[PDB]
Amino acid sequence: TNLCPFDEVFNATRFASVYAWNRKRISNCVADYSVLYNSASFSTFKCYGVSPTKLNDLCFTNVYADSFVIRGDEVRQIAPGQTGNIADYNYKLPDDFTGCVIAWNSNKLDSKVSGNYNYLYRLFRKSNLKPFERDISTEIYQAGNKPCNGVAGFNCYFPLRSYSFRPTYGVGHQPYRVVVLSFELLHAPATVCGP
Amino acid sequence: STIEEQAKTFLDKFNHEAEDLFYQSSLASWNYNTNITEENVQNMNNAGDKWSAFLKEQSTLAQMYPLQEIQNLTVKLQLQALQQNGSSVLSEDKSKRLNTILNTMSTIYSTGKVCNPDNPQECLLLEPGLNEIMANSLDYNERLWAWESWRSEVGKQLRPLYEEYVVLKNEMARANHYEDYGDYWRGDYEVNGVDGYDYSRGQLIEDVEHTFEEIKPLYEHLHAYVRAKLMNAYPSYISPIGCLPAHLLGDMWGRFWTNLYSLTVPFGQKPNIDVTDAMVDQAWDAQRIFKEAEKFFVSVGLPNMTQGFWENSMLTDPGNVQKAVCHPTAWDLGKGDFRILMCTKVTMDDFLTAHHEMGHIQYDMAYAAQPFLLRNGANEGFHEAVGEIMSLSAATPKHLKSIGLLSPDFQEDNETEINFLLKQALTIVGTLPFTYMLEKWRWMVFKGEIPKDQWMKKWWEMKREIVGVVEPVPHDETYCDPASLFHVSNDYSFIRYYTRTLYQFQFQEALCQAAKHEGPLHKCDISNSTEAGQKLFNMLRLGKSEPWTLALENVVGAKNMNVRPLLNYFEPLFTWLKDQNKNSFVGWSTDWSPYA
Ligand SMILES: *[C@@H]1O[C@H](CO)[C@@H](O[C@@H]2O[C@H](CO)[C@@H](O)[C@H](O)[C@H]2NC(C)=O)[C@H](O)[C@H]1NC(C)=O
Ligand SMILES: *[C@@H]1O[C@H](CO)[C@@H](O)[C@H](O)[C@H]1NC(C)=O
Ligand SMILES: *[C@@H]1O[C@H](CO)[C@@H](O)[C@H](O)[C@H]1NC(C)=O
Ligand SMILES: *[C@@H]1O[C@H](CO)[C@@H](O)[C@H](O)[C@H]1NC(C)=O
Ligand SMILES: *[C@@H]1O[C@H](CO)[C@@H](O)[C@H](O)[C@H]1NC(C)=O
Ligand SMILES: *[C@@H]1O[C@H](CO)[C@@H](O)[C@H](O)[C@H]1NC(C)=O
Repeated sequence: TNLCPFDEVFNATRFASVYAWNRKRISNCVADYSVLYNSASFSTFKCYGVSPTKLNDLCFTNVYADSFVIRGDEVRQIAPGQTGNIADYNYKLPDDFTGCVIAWNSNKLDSKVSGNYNYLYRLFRKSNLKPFERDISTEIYQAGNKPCNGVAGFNCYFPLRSYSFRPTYGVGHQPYRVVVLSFELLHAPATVCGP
Repeated sequence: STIEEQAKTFLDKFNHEAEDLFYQSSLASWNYNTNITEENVQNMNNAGDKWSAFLKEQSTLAQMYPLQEIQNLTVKLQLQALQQNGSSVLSEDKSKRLNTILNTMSTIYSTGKVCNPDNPQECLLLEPGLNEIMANSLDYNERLWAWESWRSEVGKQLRPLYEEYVVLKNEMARANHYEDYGDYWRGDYEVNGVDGYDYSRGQLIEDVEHTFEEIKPLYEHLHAYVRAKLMNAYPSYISPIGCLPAHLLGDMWGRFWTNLYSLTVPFGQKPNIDVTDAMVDQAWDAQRIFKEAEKFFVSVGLPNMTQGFWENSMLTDPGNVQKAVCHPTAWDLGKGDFRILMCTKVTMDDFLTAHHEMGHIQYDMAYAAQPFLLRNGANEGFHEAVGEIMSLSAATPKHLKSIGLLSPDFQEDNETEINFLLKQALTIVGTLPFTYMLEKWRWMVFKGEIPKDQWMKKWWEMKREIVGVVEPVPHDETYCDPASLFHVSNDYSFIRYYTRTLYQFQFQEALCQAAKHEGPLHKCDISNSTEAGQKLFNMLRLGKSEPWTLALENVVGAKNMNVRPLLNYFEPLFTWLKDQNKNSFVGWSTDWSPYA
């Protein structure tokens, strides 16, 4: 009876930026889907293609946990068939996604009076991201017709920007921690079932 | 990529970077205005410096995007505001003069000294000096002492400076290619590039003149009634076919006729409605005022206040040693931070001001989805005409019964409607000619039809024929009388107080039409009405994304400013006034003078 490392995921001391979202691989363990449905401390808990209860007894090959931190108004963009900055340049989901999305407020941790500048996101990119792709490049975005030479200037911008969370902001501008759980079903013994 | 989508990329960076620096300036100002201290003046200065530097730097860089190669209206609107230089077109030699002139004018207006003759002992200045003197007094000589003391010193010390203030502010506006400084002011109302909704700068003048021609009868009857009741307070010195002397009209300049109510009461022995006693008798605190102003907007159509508004807003005076500047304001700090700073007692004026200040907040939450540069009212009169029709419905003797403050057996006599209508006419109908005349004077001075030596001559001839006010003592070409007012010394526009007045009555009749109200318009109440709230929100949500003509048409169904709803509001009073003036002369002869 090996319990899956859900505490290391939901209870991590520090999370990651959106353009560098964290991926954890869960396999060969017993998963307890009882501290997630029962816990009425989650602001958003939505599953696509799988019923939360009842279907919590089906075997899967591999499980993936993707963790990051966004702002309140952007949580709606973590869903299939959605457009925006986060969905197109930061984190993209496939149309046929099968998994769950969980998001909860983290104002008391990720906000500071002087401003939390440790969190970043991408504003400019040449083209949209393919599903489950991560881009941590820092080349200057060349919007004009002159070479940027890796230095910012007229029609040349640094692609990364900071959220700057503060305690007195509104609900839509407060930080939200997001964890997305994906289930893999392949031609494998699928040693991850859970009671 | 072409120019348009490059400007679109530039504006994304600008909007991301501007919202961060605007929050620190607003919060630093809030800290000062809520807690005055020596060290809380440096943070405000630093934030204001950073914001101004960023704005200037980004305005310099945004002038390499020609407008002629752009077809989308939204990006054009966002670029026009940012591209405008302002006063930087002036040479640095001509830029060290104008700010110095303005600061000297502000200081000399603030630091006044009125001392009675042959007695250098006591001097009372403007606040709370001559303002209190010219608020409650019935002596001709005392009232004709403060009116000439202010114009003798300040005017004679602002005439030489103002003459320069005109010549520079025109040339700047001539470098910005606008014909002069008056047309620069009138450019606020300009709409271009929309078929059927365009509006030129010069058309505002004609639209203003036409409206004033349909208010003359009511103002003449009010003027005649006030003149008839001012011959008894002062047994003489007033002629029955003449102009009212300037020093007998409530406040100093004659901007409001409110303080003449004690002398002009339609039906005495019948007191007005006041619910201060009811509040103070059954334990009304400072929050219940702000808890019932919420249930009004919530009742009609609108969302409730945020949690941060109930914990980050100063709603009651702090007292003790900590100092707070009391002035009712409504702050939009950005990032969903709305708060109100006002110290409130338990009275009726505070109750009605609460609705005003909450309407201001409720207009701000609607256009928070627009880009940074398009978050404001449609023009300079839409934002104080929306927060003011909410005080029109929170004072009727039907809303008050429904909340438990006006006795549930109260009767509505028609000898009290006239008393409430004159209180409301001494403030609305008795200030429009003054605003019109002052702005027309400024327009002619800026254009050039008024030569420098016939300045004070034309002032006291438009006082004769437009307002009906005569010199108590004649003035030569050494004073600057308009400079004695606050908005003339300090550079401000003054037409926004006219159009707003005409807007607030166009809105109400529209909303009261959606509430199926029956009876007089002044007895209307938009409560529990889900049809008026949606119509109001369908104008509140836009901001500056669309021309003010379209936003106005969204609510009232007309593309232009109109005066008929204002005349509908004041109808019974008109009949009463016309009936009670069968033995007087309506109008004033422009020959009679107190000094002969
Ligand atoms: C994260 O850590 C907490 C504390 O160690 C775990 O315990 C729960 O904490 C929540 C409040 O944060 C309580 O409402 C629950 O009753 C606690 N449960 C138990 C069994 O103590 C919490 O379970 C951890 N998170 C996860 C996903 O395991
Ligand atoms: C007001 O400002 C002073 C700064 O000298 C500070 O010590 C004090 O705590 C402040 N009070 C409040 C109520 O913010
Ligand atoms: C103008 O730009 C805005 C912002 O990109 C866009 O939403 C709008 O559709 C554009 N106008 C037209 C007519 O497409
Ligand atoms: C406003 O109303 C919503 C529901 O419409 C409610 O959840 C919220 O608590 C209310 N806010 C306040 C301050 O009462
Ligand atoms: C609106 O509804 C409330 C609900 O109690 C009621 O008290 C109030 O009188 C209503 N307003 C009007 C104008 O009737
Ligand atoms: C008030 O109504 C009564 C009854 O119709 C009428 O006689 C009286 O003249 C009215 N008062 C005024 C000021 O019109």
